[PDB]
Amino acid sequence: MEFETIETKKEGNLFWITLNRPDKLNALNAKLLEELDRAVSQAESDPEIRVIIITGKGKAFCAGADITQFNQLTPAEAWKFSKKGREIMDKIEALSKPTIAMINGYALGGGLELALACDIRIAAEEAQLGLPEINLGIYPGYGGTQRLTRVIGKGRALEMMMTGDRIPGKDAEKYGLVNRVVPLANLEQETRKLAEKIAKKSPISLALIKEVVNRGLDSPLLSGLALESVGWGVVFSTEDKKEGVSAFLEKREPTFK
Amino acid sequence: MEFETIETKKEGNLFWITLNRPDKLNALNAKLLEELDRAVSQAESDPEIRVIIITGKGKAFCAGADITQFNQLTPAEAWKFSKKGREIMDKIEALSKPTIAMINGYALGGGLELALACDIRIAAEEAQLGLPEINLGIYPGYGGTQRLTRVIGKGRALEMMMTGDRIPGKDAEKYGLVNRVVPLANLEQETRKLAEKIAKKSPISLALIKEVVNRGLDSPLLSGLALESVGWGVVFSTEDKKEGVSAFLEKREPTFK
Amino acid sequence: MEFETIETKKEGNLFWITLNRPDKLNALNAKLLEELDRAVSQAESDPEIRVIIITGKGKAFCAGADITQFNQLTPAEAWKFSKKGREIMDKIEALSKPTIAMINGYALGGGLELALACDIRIAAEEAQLGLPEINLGIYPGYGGTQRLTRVIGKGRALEMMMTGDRIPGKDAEKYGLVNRVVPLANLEQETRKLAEKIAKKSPISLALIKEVVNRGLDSPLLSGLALESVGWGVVFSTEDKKEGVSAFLEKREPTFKG
Amino acid sequence: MEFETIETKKEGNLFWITLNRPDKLNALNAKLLEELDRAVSQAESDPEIRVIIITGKGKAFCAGADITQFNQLTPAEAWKFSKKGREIMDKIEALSKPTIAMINGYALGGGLELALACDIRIAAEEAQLGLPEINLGIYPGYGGTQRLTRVIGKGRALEMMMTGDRIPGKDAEKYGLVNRVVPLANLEQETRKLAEKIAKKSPISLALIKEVVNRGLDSPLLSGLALESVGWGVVFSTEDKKEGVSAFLEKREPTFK
Amino acid sequence: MEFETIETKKEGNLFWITLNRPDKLNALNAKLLEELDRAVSQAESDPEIRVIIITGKGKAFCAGADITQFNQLTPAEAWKFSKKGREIMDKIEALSKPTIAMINGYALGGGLELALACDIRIAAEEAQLGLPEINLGIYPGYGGTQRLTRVIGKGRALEMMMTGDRIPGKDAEKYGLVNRVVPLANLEQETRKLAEKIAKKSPISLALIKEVVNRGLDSPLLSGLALESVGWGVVFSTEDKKEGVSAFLEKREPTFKGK
Amino acid sequence: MEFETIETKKEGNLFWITLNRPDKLNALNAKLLEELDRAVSQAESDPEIRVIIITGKGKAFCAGADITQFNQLTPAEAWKFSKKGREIMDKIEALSKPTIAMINGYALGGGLELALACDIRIAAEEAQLGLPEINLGIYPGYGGTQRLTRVIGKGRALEMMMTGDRIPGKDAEKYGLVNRVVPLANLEQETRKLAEKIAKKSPISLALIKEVVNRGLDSPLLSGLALESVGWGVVFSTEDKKEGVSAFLEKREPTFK
Ligand SMILES: CC(C)(COP(=O)(O)OP(=O)(O)OC[C@H]1O[C@@H](n2cnc3c(N)ncnc32)[C@H](O)[C@@H]1OP(=O)(O)O)[C@@H](O)C(=O)NCCC(=O)NCCS
Ligand SMILES: CC(C)(COP(=O)(O)OP(=O)(O)OC[C@H]1O[C@@H](n2cnc3c(N)ncnc32)[C@H](O)[C@@H]1OP(=O)(O)O)[C@@H](O)C(=O)NCCC(=O)NCCS
Ligand SMILES: CC(C)(COP(=O)(O)OP(=O)(O)OC[C@H]1O[C@@H](n2cnc3c(N)ncnc32)[C@H](O)[C@@H]1OP(=O)(O)O)[C@@H](O)C(=O)NCCC(=O)NCCS
Ligand SMILES: CC(C)(COP(=O)(O)OP(=O)(O)OC[C@H]1O[C@@H](n2cnc3c(N)ncnc32)[C@H](O)[C@@H]1OP(=O)(O)O)[C@@H](O)C(=O)NCCC(=O)NCCS
Repeated sequence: MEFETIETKKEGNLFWITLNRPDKLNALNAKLLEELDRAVSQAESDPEIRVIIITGKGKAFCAGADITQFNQLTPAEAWKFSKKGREIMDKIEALSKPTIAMINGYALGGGLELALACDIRIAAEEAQLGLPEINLGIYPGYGGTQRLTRVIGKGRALEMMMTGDRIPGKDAEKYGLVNRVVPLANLEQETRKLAEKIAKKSPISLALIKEVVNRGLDSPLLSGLALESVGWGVVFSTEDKKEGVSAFLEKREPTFK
Repeated sequence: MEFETIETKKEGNLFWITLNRPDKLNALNAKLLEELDRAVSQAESDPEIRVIIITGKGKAFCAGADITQFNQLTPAEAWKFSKKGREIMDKIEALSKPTIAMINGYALGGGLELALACDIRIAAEEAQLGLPEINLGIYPGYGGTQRLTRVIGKGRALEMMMTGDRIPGKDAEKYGLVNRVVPLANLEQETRKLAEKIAKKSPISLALIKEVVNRGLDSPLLSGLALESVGWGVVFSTEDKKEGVSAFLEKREPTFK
Repeated sequence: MEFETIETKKEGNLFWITLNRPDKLNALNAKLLEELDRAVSQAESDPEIRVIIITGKGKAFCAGADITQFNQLTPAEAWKFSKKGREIMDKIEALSKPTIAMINGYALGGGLELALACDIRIAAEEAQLGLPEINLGIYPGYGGTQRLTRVIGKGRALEMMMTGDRIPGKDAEKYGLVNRVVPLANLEQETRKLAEKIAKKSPISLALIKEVVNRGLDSPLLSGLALESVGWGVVFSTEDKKEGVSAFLEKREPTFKG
Repeated sequence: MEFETIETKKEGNLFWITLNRPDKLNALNAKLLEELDRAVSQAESDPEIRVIIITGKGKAFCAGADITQFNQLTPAEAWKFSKKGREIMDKIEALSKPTIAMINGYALGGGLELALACDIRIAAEEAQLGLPEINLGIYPGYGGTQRLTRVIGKGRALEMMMTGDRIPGKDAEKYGLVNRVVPLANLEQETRKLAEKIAKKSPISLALIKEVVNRGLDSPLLSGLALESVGWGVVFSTEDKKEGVSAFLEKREPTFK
Repeated sequence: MEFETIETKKEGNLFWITLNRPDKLNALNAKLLEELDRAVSQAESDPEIRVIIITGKGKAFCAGADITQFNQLTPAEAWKFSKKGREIMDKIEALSKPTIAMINGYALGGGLELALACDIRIAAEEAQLGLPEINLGIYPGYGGTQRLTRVIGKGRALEMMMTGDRIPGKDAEKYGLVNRVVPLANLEQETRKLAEKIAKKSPISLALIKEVVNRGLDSPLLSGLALESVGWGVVFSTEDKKEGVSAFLEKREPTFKGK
Repeated sequence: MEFETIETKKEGNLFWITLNRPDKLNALNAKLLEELDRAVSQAESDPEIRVIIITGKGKAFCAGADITQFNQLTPAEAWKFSKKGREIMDKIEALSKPTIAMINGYALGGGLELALACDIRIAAEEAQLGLPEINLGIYPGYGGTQRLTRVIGKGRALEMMMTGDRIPGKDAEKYGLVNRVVPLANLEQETRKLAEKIAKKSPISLALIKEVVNRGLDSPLLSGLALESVGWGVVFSTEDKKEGVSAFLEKREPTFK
């Protein structure tokens, strides 16, 4: 309910998670990652919640991992540290409920890596995005080497990771790093409209779409197609499917409960 | 050569398959899938045919699939239903001859899934594309969860499948969902020009290209590269290679029989 | 360092490899492939070199490959010839040091395949890229069928391979085949700028980024992620990491000496 | 349903396909492969058939592909010939009904590839198995390079393919190439006993087991697991599940109608 | 630390988890899974623990998933139920510390799937193992369709899942389903011997071995090899490596402390 | 021709590589690895050589990497060291000519990893095999964690790697770690017999089998099968295939030139 480093708001079917360390530009530290994990678990457990939005308080969405940790890591501890925080990102990606990253400002390092773990990214024009970990003599340790490459392609991902350069929102849109950009002033509203569209749909169909997409993409195409087919069987069994098929024939809007 | 729900036309080495249920916006039903399957096998079997083109009659390319069994399908029958329909799409994808989807209008749900099975998509500016299965409380069941994701990336494919929203032709082109958009008035001409270029080329080279590209993409890069090299040996044995090489060396336009 | 078909130039920590057969539009032949292999081996061996840039002399980056032998190859010999040339491309892709293809002109057939093996591509607006092998009754045999498809997607790669038509640099940028295009007049300057930015960074971190990205991309995502995490432990053992973390805490600019 | 090179017999819910070219040791020619394809399709569509068993007439199971075809083919035709035959094997492997190869004798080259395509292999002690294609200056072309390697491991597979040496049934059992070996005199009864036990189970459960095993094995373990879980949801909607669960609850034998 | 359905015992470096529902042959119910989960998380958290052993009290290791659950589930609920239970098995498989299944008797369905999630299996000759889920009109839903097939091969895994027939310990050993079998009377001794050998090794090296083997097996061979190499970097940073290499050069016995 | 740490002998078609550091049980130092690489590359390039055999001088096959190298390595140097040595193993594995490891005695750590890189392993009953790296506070770094677990299975491989314990020849054979075990006194003759058999066969066919098997095993099955088919194309172009098929048809022994 109440957290040191984040704020949570339940708004009907919408769960809003705001990173709340604005003095440190929402830098991810051990506590914030622990709290973000809990919040996301809360949301997944609570059947009122249908869509989760992550955003940042103030100027930054997230400026990265908290560097103060780093000077006292053994290599073996560094491995475990990277794996631990990255596993929080992996949980978010595998969530059975849709997730949106609303990028209001800087999304750098750990910050962009969190955004990459969400299903959909919507950014402000004023947002700046990057993986500046190479500037510290290291490299992205929260999934960025895998997720950025897959999203914008190897050449652009390598140039961003090797130089550490930030790109503007409009460039992120161009490369497909974010689904679209809008002025900061329109961001909350554009995000709310998307989330509310999704929050109307069948929770079970949404969970199956995510499972089938995520698991299928990692597999050979025939194995992903087989997963899609078997899952279609499961969705077909549901009350929301019945509601949906009957709303269509009766020319009304379905209520997917 | 004579069908209830489709029309076929052989023009030289071009084979045109037109979905023909314009009153239902060319919606896919049991009968249409069965005929499409037969038409494609004939085209693949006919040695005069070098390129296949699939398009729709009327306002739509294909606006969806019939919902008329969905009341008498058990979950297990729904699994087999999904698989049976999708496997026809897989057969088009795996044809030894180039296929082009000429998207003249709505390409929605099953219809977009069919277009995604073709090698190349050319669309009309006026075309609308999407996967609205979520609106019925189900999800795409003819390969959309796998092929859309792979073509436009996960962020945009998830947004499209979770909202059900249609996108105009020009957005499809921006996202790489179609190769080109042109005004509907120039669609048949643009398509024909492409088809005619490909039909000039060695059928055996085209067949090997499709095999190594499709099979190689699903493998580790070194395995796909090994497939490319061994196929290169095969294409080097061909009559069209001898013609092609000696045509260039003797400064002459080659004829590929 | 004295080669027949290529020129090599060491400029600080930058190594420039220029294909040098302008009369034949820098066409790849057995000799050029052999020298390029040797030059790239040299660059990788030399600890003063941080970044390798490949480019072409004259109007072409690389306009194709030598077709002279093609009418005298057996199918089994053709398989081996394909494998031999392509393995030099694979070697460039797997290099421990960042590679940039500076595409100044025609990049066709083998020439596009060479560019595809580099980490990053920067092209002139004037450049034209294509795989016209289909026009000889064959198909790309130095990795194009795999690499182009992965880069610009199946639909556009198949159209390019099936028709054999070239695309302008602006289209290549739109498809993601190159990172960006600039006017040819500004191409060297823009490439040097990128190379110099990369050459300032930790060589061990750059080597780890390439290994993790290349190997991770070929695996299921969890396996790529596991590779990224273990690699992070290796990057934390370096002096460059100590320097970079120091520098950030002391609000000063790091110097990555290696 | 009446064939030249094969005999088909339906015994209750068992479908027996017996290769019938005893003079040529059941060697696979274009006609046999054509008829085998038609026979398996026939069995799969017939809802009375639950289990398919493939065996050979006379002393051999199958002594390979027919070598009289080989010296006619160009290299491009040889690629298409390999693909054509092997795709029939693939279809057998992908069948929604359980398949058993009853290896009564010689299973060499194409014949071993045919056996590898089935779900389960039972052989006679007297059976000899191998891939002697290298003795013709070629190598296995109907899947042996892939299926044998996966079944008996690379070391033993490479030794067999590089030497062309045959192994006895007992060695095949030891290496896991067959499930069981029994004297030829007991082979039909051992096979019948296995087929009858399988024929009693839920056909839908058996179809889902095969799909999730075959597709799952080809995927990353998490994708295979996800496929197993969605399939479990489909199997829970079946009438045979209701029967089976109540039978354990009621301490009575179940009947899978 | 005190559980309704399991017993946990911490003998030095070793953590023994014993399934404790002998009247129902250690059948997995929702409570047992929750408790097993907690116990495995505990052992994982605790640096004093180096090796985890799982076994069953009584006649059976584990006779299956509690079938009384299965009556009420909609297809969607059944999907979720499979995934939830199987995700616990996944967690055991992915644990950073070595796990041994000590299979003292019946390992059926859920029971065998639990065994398959452990790193190493040692069984009594007297043990019976199988996946009898097909007898209930269903199929293995806690990972058996994927893990059994990968361990004993597709032919025999299909035969086992399609027939539901159980196999004796010695057949399990022949197929590679267990590492070895010994008489039940020597089973605890054989298991302790193995566990104590592993427990004296570098914890960081063992954690890396498991990560590299598990992640590498699921990848193309070159990617797994890449992961092996980069991990070698990490293991060469440890105090235990210095000790081990020192000990060999000095022709003496190393003591690994896992700093 | 002449090396410091290995001996080589060319007998007809066979090339024998004998590790020659018997005072250190053939432990792999930088020098031995460099010379082994050079010898296998020479053998690959020499058209007279058809089969390569690797064996050890004295008591041992090979007792692993030379441990005197290890306390000089930094972590980043250790990464590099692993990759360098293992890439020599990779090269042996991918060689275009058949390789046999004749395991005369101890094959531990790097020695077992070297044996695992060869196509076929024949061991003496007296041979002891293992991966005792864990005994040194490290783990296998020349590919053992991947190759051993693919060959004998995860449970047996994890137990050997975690305990460091050695197994005798006969258990190696049980596990499929070696093809065959014979007494040391018969080992050279058993190895020679196998080698001479393989050296009779088509060099091009043997190269294609190795490429198709190694690359195919690493792929989804359908991609492996596609590779086998196109390769069959290439092997049908060879003089040796013409000789083999016409030899069989002409009822005579083939001579594979
Ligand atoms: C984002 C940026 C471009 C614009 O910020 P700016 O206007 O320079 O203001 P700062 O971000 O320096 O100031 C905000 C505070 O948060 C801190 N902060 C920012 N990112 C941080 C991180 N990843 N970890 C810990 N602290 C961080 C700053 O050091 C500063 O703290 P201080 O003023 O109390 O010392 C700038 O912060 C930048 O250079 N980023 C470096 C931060 C970073 O960690 N980059 C690597 C991410 S892996
Ligand atoms: C199978 C085996 C070793 C038995 O040998 P055997 O006991 O001497 O019996 P035969 O060789 O007389 O075989 C019986 C008949 O079947 C034929 N036959 C066997 N395998 C055949 C094949 N793969 N293709 C065509 N015909 C075949 C023989 O030519 C012979 O016919 P004939 O009596 O009209 O001349 C032997 O037949 C053999 O070597 N077959 C070839 C197997 C092979 O190469 N398979 C690879 C498939 S590409
Ligand atoms: C293991 C087995 C062969 C032992 O047979 P047995 O020695 O006659 O023992 P019982 O059948 O009396 O079983 C002992 C008790 O444990 C219970 N039990 C055993 N396995 C169970 C399971 N998977 N779910 C629920 N309860 C189970 C039995 O119902 C019985 O309960 P009761 O004594 O309160 O009536 C038998 O319990 C069995 O067949 N279980 C497997 C169930 C199955 O088909 N699949 C597993 C699904 S994951
Ligand atoms: C194989 C072994 C059991 C045989 O024992 P043995 O018959 O007593 O023979 P020794 O131990 O005396 O070995 C003979 C010589 O080879 C040396 N040697 C053996 N394996 C070696 C290795 N991997 N690296 C360096 N030297 C090695 C020994 O140190 C000894 O040298 P010395 O006589 O000059 O001191 C034992 O030598 C051994 O355990 N070796 C280490 C194996 C290993 O851990 N390999 C993996 C390393 S990464």
